[PDB]
Amino acid sequence: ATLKDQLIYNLLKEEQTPQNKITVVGVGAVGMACAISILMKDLADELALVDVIEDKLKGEMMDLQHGSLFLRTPKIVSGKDYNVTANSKLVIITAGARGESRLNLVQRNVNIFKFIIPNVVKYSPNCKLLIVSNPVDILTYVAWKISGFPKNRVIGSGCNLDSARFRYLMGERLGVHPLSCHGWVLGEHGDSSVPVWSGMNVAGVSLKTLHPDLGTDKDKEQWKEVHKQVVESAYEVIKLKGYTSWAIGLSVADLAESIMKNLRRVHPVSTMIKGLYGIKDDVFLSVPCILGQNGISDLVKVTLTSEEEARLKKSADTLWGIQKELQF
Amino acid sequence: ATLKDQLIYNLLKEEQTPQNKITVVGVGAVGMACAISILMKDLADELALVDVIEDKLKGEMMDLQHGSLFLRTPKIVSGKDYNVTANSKLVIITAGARQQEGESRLNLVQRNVNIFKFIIPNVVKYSPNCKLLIVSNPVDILTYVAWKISGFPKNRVIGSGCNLDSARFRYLMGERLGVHPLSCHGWVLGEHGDSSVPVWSGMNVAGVSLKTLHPDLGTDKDKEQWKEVHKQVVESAYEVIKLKGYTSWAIGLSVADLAESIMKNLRRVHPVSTMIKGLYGIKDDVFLSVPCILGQNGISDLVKVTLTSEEEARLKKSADTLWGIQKELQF
Amino acid sequence: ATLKDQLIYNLLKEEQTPQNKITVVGVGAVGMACAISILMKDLADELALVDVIEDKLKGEMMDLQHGSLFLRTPKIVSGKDYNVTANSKLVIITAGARNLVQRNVNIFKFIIPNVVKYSPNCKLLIVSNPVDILTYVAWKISGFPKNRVIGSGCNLDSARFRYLMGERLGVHPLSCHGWVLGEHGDSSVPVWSGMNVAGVSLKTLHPDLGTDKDKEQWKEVHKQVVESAYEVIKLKGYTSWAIGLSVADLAESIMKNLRRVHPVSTMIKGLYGIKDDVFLSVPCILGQNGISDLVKVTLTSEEEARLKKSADTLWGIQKELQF
Amino acid sequence: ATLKDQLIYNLLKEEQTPQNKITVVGVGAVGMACAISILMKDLADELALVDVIEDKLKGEMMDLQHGSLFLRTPKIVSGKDYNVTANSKLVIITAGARQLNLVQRNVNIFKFIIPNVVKYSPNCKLLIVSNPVDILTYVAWKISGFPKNRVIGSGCNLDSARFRYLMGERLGVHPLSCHGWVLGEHGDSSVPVWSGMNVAGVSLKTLHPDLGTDKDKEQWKEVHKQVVESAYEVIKLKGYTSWAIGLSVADLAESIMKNLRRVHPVSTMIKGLYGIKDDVFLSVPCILGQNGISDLVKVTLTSEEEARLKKSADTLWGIQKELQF
Ligand SMILES: NC(=O)c1ccc[n+]([C@@H]2O[C@H](COP(=O)([O-])OP(=O)(O)OC[C@H]3O[C@@H](n4cnc5c(N)ncnc54)[C@H](O)[C@@H]3O)[C@@H](O)[C@H]2O)c1
Ligand SMILES: NC(=O)c1ccc[n+]([C@@H]2O[C@H](COP(=O)([O-])OP(=O)(O)OC[C@H]3O[C@@H](n4cnc5c(N)ncnc54)[C@H](O)[C@@H]3O)[C@@H](O)[C@H]2O)c1
Ligand SMILES: NC(=O)c1ccc[n+]([C@@H]2O[C@H](COP(=O)([O-])OP(=O)(O)OC[C@H]3O[C@@H](n4cnc5c(N)ncnc54)[C@H](O)[C@@H]3O)[C@@H](O)[C@H]2O)c1
Ligand SMILES: NC(=O)c1ccc[n+]([C@@H]2O[C@H](COP(=O)([O-])OP(=O)(O)OC[C@H]3O[C@@H](n4cnc5c(N)ncnc54)[C@H](O)[C@@H]3O)[C@@H](O)[C@H]2O)c1
Ligand SMILES: O=C1C[C@](c2ccsc2)(c2cccc(Nc3ccc(F)cc3)n2)NC(=O)[C@H]1Sc1ccccc1Cl
Ligand SMILES: O=C1C[C@](c2ccsc2)(c2cccc(Nc3ccc(F)cc3)n2)NC(=O)[C@H]1Sc1ccccc1Cl
Repeated sequence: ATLKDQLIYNLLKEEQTPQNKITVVGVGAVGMACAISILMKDLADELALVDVIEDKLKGEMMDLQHGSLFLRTPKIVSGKDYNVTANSKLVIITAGARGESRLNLVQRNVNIFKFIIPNVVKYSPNCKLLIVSNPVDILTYVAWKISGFPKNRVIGSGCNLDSARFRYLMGERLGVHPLSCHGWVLGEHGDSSVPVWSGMNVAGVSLKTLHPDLGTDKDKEQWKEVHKQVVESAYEVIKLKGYTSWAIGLSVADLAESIMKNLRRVHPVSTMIKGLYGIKDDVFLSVPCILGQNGISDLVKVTLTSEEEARLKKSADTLWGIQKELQF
Repeated sequence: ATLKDQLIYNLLKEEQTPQNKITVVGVGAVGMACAISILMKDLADELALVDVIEDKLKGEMMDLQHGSLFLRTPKIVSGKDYNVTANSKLVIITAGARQQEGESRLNLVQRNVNIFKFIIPNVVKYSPNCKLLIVSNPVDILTYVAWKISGFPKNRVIGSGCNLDSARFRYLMGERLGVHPLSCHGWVLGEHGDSSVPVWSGMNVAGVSLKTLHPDLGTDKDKEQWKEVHKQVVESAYEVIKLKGYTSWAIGLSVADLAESIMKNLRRVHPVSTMIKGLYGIKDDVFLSVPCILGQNGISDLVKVTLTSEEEARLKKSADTLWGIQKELQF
Repeated sequence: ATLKDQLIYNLLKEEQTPQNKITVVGVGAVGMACAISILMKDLADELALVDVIEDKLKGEMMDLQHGSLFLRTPKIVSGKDYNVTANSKLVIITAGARNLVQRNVNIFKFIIPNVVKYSPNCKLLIVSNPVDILTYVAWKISGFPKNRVIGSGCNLDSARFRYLMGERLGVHPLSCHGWVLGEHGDSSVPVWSGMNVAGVSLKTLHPDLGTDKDKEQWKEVHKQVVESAYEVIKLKGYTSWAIGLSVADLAESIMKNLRRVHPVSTMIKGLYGIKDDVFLSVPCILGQNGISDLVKVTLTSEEEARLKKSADTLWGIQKELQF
Repeated sequence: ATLKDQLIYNLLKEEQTPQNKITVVGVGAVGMACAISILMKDLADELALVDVIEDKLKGEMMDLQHGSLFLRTPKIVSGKDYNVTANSKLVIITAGARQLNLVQRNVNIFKFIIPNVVKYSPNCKLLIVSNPVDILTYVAWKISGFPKNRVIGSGCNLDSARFRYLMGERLGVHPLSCHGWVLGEHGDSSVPVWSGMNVAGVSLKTLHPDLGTDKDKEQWKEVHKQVVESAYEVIKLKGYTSWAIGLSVADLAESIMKNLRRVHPVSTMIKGLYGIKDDVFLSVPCILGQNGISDLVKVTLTSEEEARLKKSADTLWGIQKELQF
């Protein structure tokens, strides 16, 4: 006859599995920004956090739990052991560590993924994996290989942020909200991204039709500088604050909304492009994909120029060059 | 002319005054948590950021701007100069470094008072009709400091106070009962932090007084040890500092809740630090948390809580202690 | 090859099922208000609409569908056949007469079996009046465990009370706490004991609260809750917005498994000396399994007698019903 | 002392003018759908409702007020007198009755409303929903004396939303990712812009040159025919349209109230574009901010699409010239 017993009469002890659970692996700057954005978008009924730094993991879990009054996510759990991640609909991988080269980081992150992915598959075999950790294009393949999951359930963040940055920069130039400034950045994430000028428009008005020299070395207004700013801005943010968190966190939560709510919205995400643009290797690049409750259900076939297809093909060859030497 | 001129025809390029602007002073862990929580709640049509560290300031602003597509705040500005804060409806002060395990309360006071001596006048200059929401610690002491420097009426000088303390309390209360913190009512008042007062009489679930059902609630004679719920509020705060070095998300979410009541003129009750001269035998200019009605004018009214002799004494002790520090402050 | 096949390359087409399906039965004023409220709150990935009038049903579905760009619900279906309601998490019954019992029992004789058929693990949410009797009618026919059979009850009555309380105190209803229990409508019970703002008891500050002795006439606040229902019906012809919003609020707690306390009509048999199978409003913890738990309110001898009276009156009607 | 005084200590007894006030004129099915959507989107701090039928008006005000606990708009008001509408940022006109005859009928109604709206909210943005929207936006503009930026019509925002829903249903994609612009005269004379129809920036006309032509194998012209055919179908099936228009008005209200600077196909003064030299209000993509229509998107139209806008303008002016104010 405790206070709970005097106040509450129990009708059932029938404990059930979470219906719309999400897991964030890596409680670093990126992962925590993904965690807060998801929590504030009301996408999960349960949020699980995983990391190797036990103390930092407990602290972040508690800090999010103390905001439970202001949230609509009734359960916030964490732990080093992946048993906490059981029955997750979506698993977001952000684990890693932000002079070093890009090749040095690959096998370094592959060894990390060699533990995470099996443990994720163990407790959540029917989940959708959203890979954020860089190189995202390579690590999405790495995860797809180790998991043995079909292509659709292995999604890479890719150029979702690149396009968001593009649409914002396009928006500032024209003085219009990014929501109404349409433009697509595809292929390899980072420096090797492809700005698809043909699709760059405002209210169905192709900016290439009005300005035929758009995104060329000829261009009077030099619109190619907008894409140059997409790569520059990212480097600038690291030079100014040392890392990125908010923008990536928001972009990930948008992808989470499409998947969790089965919206069938189009996003520039990393999927296997094998069979397209003369690519025959098992490589992942960003193309606009249809995101639903089972991940990439479909992908949009973008008509590109010979110069744009070659850019994707070069990226595809370079990524496979690193992939064929990888140990699994 | 140019692509912009060929694509878009202009009807006017006039006025451009902010209707629902918010400023965040101090782009640290707490300041940035307030910012993201505010942006994701669609409370501002303009967000401004201020800080002494130019690099971090520019970096944080850009990181927010790059996420614009997933937000409804069409303008994010930042600067060391306070011209960027002009016409704010609400200014949040999260400036000044967090308390070092080495430094004490009095050391944190003196340091943050010197900081405020230049923040508050500059905030007032560009936003003379704004609401000041003080977060920087010791929140109670600094809400008084802000009030004195600004020359603003009591209503427009609000301190975060016990909003977080009560939020932690309702979470813990909910965890024990298997109920959502929204349905678990409990108020933590007075001095924010270690000296906070849990009001056991107001502890309820669906109007049912927990103290009426369980008279031993709050007392040391409690077999269920419910007094540990308030001890855990204090313990958890210290624990998060030991575990991750600071607190950001919890305070960021509670400040956004306060901002929501102000910006939308909701008139919801919140445990926030306000001028308590006239209540509980207090005769000095001390700012302690009591349930306040928050709207477009900040604190329009406050709720008179029936405290027990013991609960009253703790409020009086904090008032006597805080006035002791405040009476020896140079302006 | 079509323009679709040329634009979109498919990976998988096997029609995936909804994970958060909600069904609304009766596309009347109430049903449609529930629908829009549920849609504007992003609670469903699929919305199902059922009505005997096929023309109004098709139009209501179409009108909602044309606003899909502003909503986050990718699929909105409708039909006379309950096959369109297959695998719903929550089913809302708003179908019925705006004697009032007799016809609605005959309606539920067809509705309830057809719902259970296509959605056996769903939570039933009864709105149709007399809500307290029809929740029993729905529970009786379904054979569902009492936790999965919920009635709107006094959630709206408590909403109206907190609005009036708020208007009187100049405070938002969110910060004005008060509970209206028992029967929905006239026989409802205001729990003055629990009526508060910021934990401060109004009955402690104003002992006359609820009595006829009361100079401030706070007993009128509860009478106004009853008055307003009839008043809106007289002025407008019916009530829709308020019930729609309250139903969506319950839907949010059930769908998101929040575990928030709500005054909803439940099997109160076992408490307050009640022995008959009657559904009356008491504070309930709502989640993914419906009413998982119940809040035992400390009631006065007057309040407790009012619920037993409600129980005896309702059962008196319930025993005379033919199933 | 009263219970209120014993419980609450006052610091200042207010009162400030409403900061984000919205007014809805006409508490019919359209206006009440605009009301619930605005409320559920947290766009206003004050909502004012105005109508001639006092009984319906008080009943609707009370119903919304009873759900205040589930809303974030602390003040809902109503009245026959326009004093309840004072200091509004946006005033929405939905006054009329479902359906030259209907024009002059609604002109006479507007002849009273607009002056009363201007008297209490002279700095407000006017949003016209009442049909014929393109003609009644002109009527309101001339009566108000407001500059063209503060006089907006719902126009083809709903026509585009319907097009995007149908487009999305065909392709199995969300209407958010299906982009299509329906411009000009709202209703029967609406103009679909095929050159702008796209998914992920991929022009559907470029891949399928038969798009929007008679020789179309997939008959995409029927998508636009279904846009206008849907309106009549809903009218025939349930007697009126409410939910779809309410949501689209809330969308416009969001862009205005939050100064988003988003692009919407709304009815505006088109004198000077596509060979139109008359004072007519036609739908084109507009930037919607705090000052209403600040700018507009100059859509590249084919001579057939251009001629259709001219034909709309000619028919509208024919009606507009025969009106008495
Ligand atoms: N795809 C994109 O668009 C995009 C954008 C920005 C950042 N990123 C990437 O996000 C990643 C992380 O960034 P960050 O700022 O959060 O780094 P961080 O150093 O702040 O945090 C990384 C976390 O990973 C954890 N971790 C390392 N090994 C682990 C393991 N075996 N198991 C569990 N956790 C482990 C660390 O403990 C650490 O907490 C980087 O790789 C970065 O490149 C991707
Ligand atoms: N009221 C509460 O419940 C509560 C909860 C947690 C933290 N806090 C308080 O919030 C404050 C900050 O927390 P933090 O973790 O973000 O510290 P922080 O060191 O991470 O950030 C502080 C920021 O203030 C900036 N700053 C310093 N001097 C400044 C000046 N003169 N003008 C403008 N900006 C200046 C710093 O550059 C820094 O960005 C602390 O005082 C802390 O105690 C209050
Ligand atoms: N619980 C509450 O708080 C509350 C509040 C207000 C109204 N109500 C009740 O809700 C009910 C309906 O309200 P209303 O205003 O929408 O009335 P309404 O007449 O406008 O709507 C009733 C609808 O039910 C349909 N219907 C009738 N029989 C049906 C059947 N066998 N299957 C499917 N659909 C059927 C009708 O065609 C009609 O569309 C009434 O009983 C009313 O009293 C309850
Ligand atoms: N632009 C669009 O996309 C679109 C779509 C659908 C409907 N509509 C239009 O919206 C209008 C209204 O639709 P409805 O179904 O709500 O009509 P309704 O019959 O349901 O009610 C209209 C209201 O206008 C009121 N009204 C009449 N004269 C008034 C006056 N002088 N002052 C204040 N109120 C007055 C009536 O009293 C009535 O309540 C119609 O003209 C209709 O054509 C526009
Ligand atoms: O991919 C990342 C990680 C990175 C980054 C990577 C290359 S430049 C910036 C990031 C985050 C945290 C640490 C680092 N470290 C780092 C910086 C420069 C470098 F050359 C190697 C490592 N980088 N920051 C980012 O915002 C994103 S998006 C991005 C990056 C480049 C071009 C265009 C875009 Cl849309
Ligand atoms: O007031 C703060 C700042 C603080 C803090 C202060 C005292 S214990 C924790 C915080 C933030 C950043 C740094 C520090 N460090 C610090 C703490 C105590 C000390 F003595 C020296 C340094 N503290 N963290 C917090 O969560 C909040 S809320 C809180 C604090 C104590 C009890 C109950 C509550 Cl709801």
